Amino acid sequence: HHWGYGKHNGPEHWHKDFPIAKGERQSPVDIDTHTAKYDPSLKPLSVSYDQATSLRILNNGHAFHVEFDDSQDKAVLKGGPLDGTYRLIQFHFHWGSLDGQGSEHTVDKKKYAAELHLVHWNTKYGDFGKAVQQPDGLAVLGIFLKVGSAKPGLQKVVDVLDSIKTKGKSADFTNFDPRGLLPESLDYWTYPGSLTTPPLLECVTWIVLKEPISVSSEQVLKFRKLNFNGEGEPEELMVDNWRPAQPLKNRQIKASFK
Ligand SMILES: [Zn+2]
Repeated sequence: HHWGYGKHNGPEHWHKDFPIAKGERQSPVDIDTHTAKYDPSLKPLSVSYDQATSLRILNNGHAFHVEFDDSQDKAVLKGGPLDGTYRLIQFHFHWGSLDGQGSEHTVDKKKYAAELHLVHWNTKYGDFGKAVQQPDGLAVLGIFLKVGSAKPGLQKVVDVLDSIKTKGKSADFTNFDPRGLLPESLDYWTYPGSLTTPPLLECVTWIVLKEPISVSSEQVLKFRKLNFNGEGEPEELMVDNWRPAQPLKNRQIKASFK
C-alpha cells in the first residue's frame, strides 16, 4: 500500500503519510488572471537547453519521466524571478482520462488536457537531494497542453511509450531536444509553491507559461495507454494523475506581462 491517484490512495489521502499536504505553500493552485499582479521588476526568462543531454525515460508508476545528465551546466534556467542557475534534471507530464481535464494548475478555473513540468534544481546546493530541502531549491517550468494540431517535437516521446508501458520499466532515451516542447512566447506567472507529488516539499518556485502548446488527439491518446500497475498485475490505465488545486493562502501570483 502506498500513495497514488485512486479512490483509496488518492490526493485526498496523502496528508496521512505527508502532513505537509495541508501546508501553507502547496501546489498546484488556480491562477486568477485578474488578481495576479504585473511585476515590472520581473526579468525575462533565460532558457539555455542547447547542450541538453537526455539519458533515459521511465515509468515510475505515477507518470513517465525523461531524465537528463545534470553533472554540469548543460541545460539551465536563469532569469525571471530566479537568483542563480538552475539545472534541468527531468521532465514529466500529468494528463486526464478526457481532454477536458488533466492539468494541475488551472487558469480562471479552466483545466487543460495535460501539463508538462520541467524540473530544475539550484546549483548552489550541489545536488537535487539537498536542493529539495531548501525554500528556493527548485524551479519548475509548467506548460499547458491543449488538444489541436500535433506537436512534431513530442512524437519521439510518444513513440517510445510502448516500451515502458508498466511501472518499473525504463529505456535508453538519448539525443532528445527539450526545446521542441516550448511555446513561442515565454510570458509567465510565478508564485512560491511545492512539489505536486509526495513528499510534497515546499521548495519550488513555480514558473507557469501563459501560452499553451498544442498536441494532437492521437498523441495524448498514447499517454493514456500507460499503466499504473507493474507487469504481471491487473491492468489499471495511467490517467488522471493530477493533483487538484490547493488553497492559495497568504501568497500572491505575479505576472511578467500586462
Ligand atoms: Zn509534475
